[PDB]
Amino acid sequence: YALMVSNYLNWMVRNLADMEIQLGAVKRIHALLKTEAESYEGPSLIPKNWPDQGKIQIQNLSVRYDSSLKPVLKHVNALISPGQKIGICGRTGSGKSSFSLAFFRMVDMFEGRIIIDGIDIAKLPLHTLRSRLSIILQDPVLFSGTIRFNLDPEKKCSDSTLWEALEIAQLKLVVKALPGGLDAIITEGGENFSQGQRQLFCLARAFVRKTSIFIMDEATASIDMATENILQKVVMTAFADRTVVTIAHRVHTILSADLVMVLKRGAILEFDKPETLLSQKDSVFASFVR
Amino acid sequence: CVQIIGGFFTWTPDGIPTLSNITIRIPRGQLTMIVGQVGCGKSSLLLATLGEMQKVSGAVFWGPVAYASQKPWLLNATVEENITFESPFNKQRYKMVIEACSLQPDIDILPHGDQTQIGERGINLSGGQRQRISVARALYQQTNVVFLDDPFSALDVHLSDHLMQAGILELLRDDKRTVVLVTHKLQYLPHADWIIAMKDGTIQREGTLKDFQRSERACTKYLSSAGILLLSLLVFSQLLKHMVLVAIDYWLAKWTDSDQSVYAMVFTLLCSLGIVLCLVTSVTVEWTGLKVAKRLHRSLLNRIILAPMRFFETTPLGSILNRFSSDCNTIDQHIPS
Ligand SMILES: Nc1ncnc2c1ncn2[C@@H]1O[C@H](COP(=O)(O)OP(=O)(O)O)[C@@H](O)[C@H]1O
Ligand SMILES: Nc1ncnc2c1ncn2[C@@H]1O[C@H](COP(=O)(O)OP(=O)(O)O)[C@@H](O)[C@H]1O
Ligand SMILES: [Mg+2]
Ligand SMILES: [Mg+2]
Repeated sequence: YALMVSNYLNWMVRNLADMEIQLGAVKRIHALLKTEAESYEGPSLIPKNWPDQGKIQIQNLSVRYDSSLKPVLKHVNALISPGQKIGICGRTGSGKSSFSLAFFRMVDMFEGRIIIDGIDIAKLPLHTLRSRLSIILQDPVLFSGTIRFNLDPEKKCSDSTLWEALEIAQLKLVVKALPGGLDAIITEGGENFSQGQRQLFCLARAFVRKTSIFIMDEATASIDMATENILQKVVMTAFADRTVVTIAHRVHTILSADLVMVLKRGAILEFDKPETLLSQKDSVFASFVR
Repeated sequence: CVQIIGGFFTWTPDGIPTLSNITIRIPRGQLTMIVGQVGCGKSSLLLATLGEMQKVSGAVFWGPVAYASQKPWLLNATVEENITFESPFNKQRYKMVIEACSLQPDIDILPHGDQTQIGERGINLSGGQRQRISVARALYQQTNVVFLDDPFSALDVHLSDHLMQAGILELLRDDKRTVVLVTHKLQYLPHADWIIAMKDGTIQREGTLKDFQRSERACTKYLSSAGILLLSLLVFSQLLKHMVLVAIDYWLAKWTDSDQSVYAMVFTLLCSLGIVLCLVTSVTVEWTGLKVAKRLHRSLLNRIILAPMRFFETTPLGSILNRFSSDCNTIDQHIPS
């Protein structure tokens, strides 16, 4: 036993050090587990189908990214009639992307009321709120796989549906020119598609989602103006019976809309008539910019 | 001047090409706007001109060239470092590049007025901030030719106007450098000297403007996930096996230096007891390891899924992923043995 333990002593010390290192590993896992405070979703309005009427209204809205930090929005008040195209404009840091993120309850320090057809989050969990709208971002992401997986991960669409969705999104010709049309292998980003094509694929997600409300945060970011004008005309003729709220740094797109609101340093202001909204400002914020 | 005669290249050792019969001359001290539809080899022309893609058949001539790509990137460093890029500092040069890029107010708004440690890929930065920082890097460096791959995507009208007026027309054109800028706006066309129209990988027309317009709390939950019944059986079986092992050797020692059949039966019984108990120990240990592995992974993924976006932006993602992979691999393959 002495000759045995004279070796198993060092062996045992080494094994104990190894266990200590691995247990510190487990400890960092357990420390990672319990952060991310619940922020979880938690049935009277669910049983009734989500209304097609796109009438919405935000009263006295503010927003703060981090708790106890500077406010991003301040005294936000706006209303939107059913089935009408809504335009928003503003400089950098004005709060347009913040407006969109707060429309989805992605910013956890908002104050005010967001009513959608006499319906708000007072009786609805977050899932039915994630299924009620559609959103296109300025930051186009595309995960690897096939074109069917990027266009519809639920795999609940017919091939003619996606072909029509691509022919409407001005993307059919560049899809037909690839091996395995709807089954070409996509890599994460890469050069299989330029920035504009990724934007178009996000637009195609929006097309196939078939919701009642649309959010469009700079679909003009990386698309040529010549193709962008006709693309916006086709996307307006396609989504006629649903509300669309756009934020584009292109002047003409803002011009084509009826109800346009300009975000200010912290606040907004709405205007409707194209001939009245351009001379009421004394031709400062919407005319000379055009 | 940057010269190209007979452009021809594709993105493989063999395949149908996208670069076909490109001829272009770029005299120094001159602005050149490349324009065209989406997917017309504009960035590809930029990269082939960059020598990063040597053409199959064609001649190209022009050095260390500054360049801001279409998808910007940041280094694990400070802002000043991302804009210097190994070059020595300069009192007026750095301040001019900053005050031309529409970047000083936002930089001063940051938590650290400067030298803020830019997170991995720039998560704690906004969309336009990273683009302005990449353009500042490519604009601060000393070189002849500068390629700008749509430096106006994530900017508004007013910031784009100020940046194009200050850096491109006043600061760049000062030293009479060469600028190749590829974008699509209205203000830039009347300012540049050459215009290059691309379509399906081919140059539609070519030349200057006038000729173009005249042309046609850690081990507790671990042991709980292991199971209060399984680890207990593990420890019990281990202790029992070792008691048997020491006892048989002590009995054999007291017998050897000497009811012989009695000892023979005792020895034969203990030699089977030992193997039974040890086999049980090993089986139990492996079972425990597997259970810990899978319960921990299932908990981890559904803890990450139920997280708010503030937590995802705040946390460095490299730490999350490396902790994930390294810890899970250690638990799966190093913890049992
Ligand atoms: N994820 C974030 N964390 C902290 N502050 C943010 C975040 N996103 C935006 N902000 C702040 O909000 C202000 C404007 O919001 P933003 O939505 O980015 O406007 P815009 O869309 O015009 O760029 C900026 O001053 C910015 O610092
Ligand atoms: N590495 C690559 N692999 C495959 N195809 C590529 C690669 N790089 C470019 N292409 C193709 O060539 C075209 C290059 O387009 P690009 O010049 O980047 O458009 P834009 O400049 O408007 O963003 C794209 O249509 C793309 O399909
Ligand atoms: Mg934004
Ligand atoms: Mg490009």
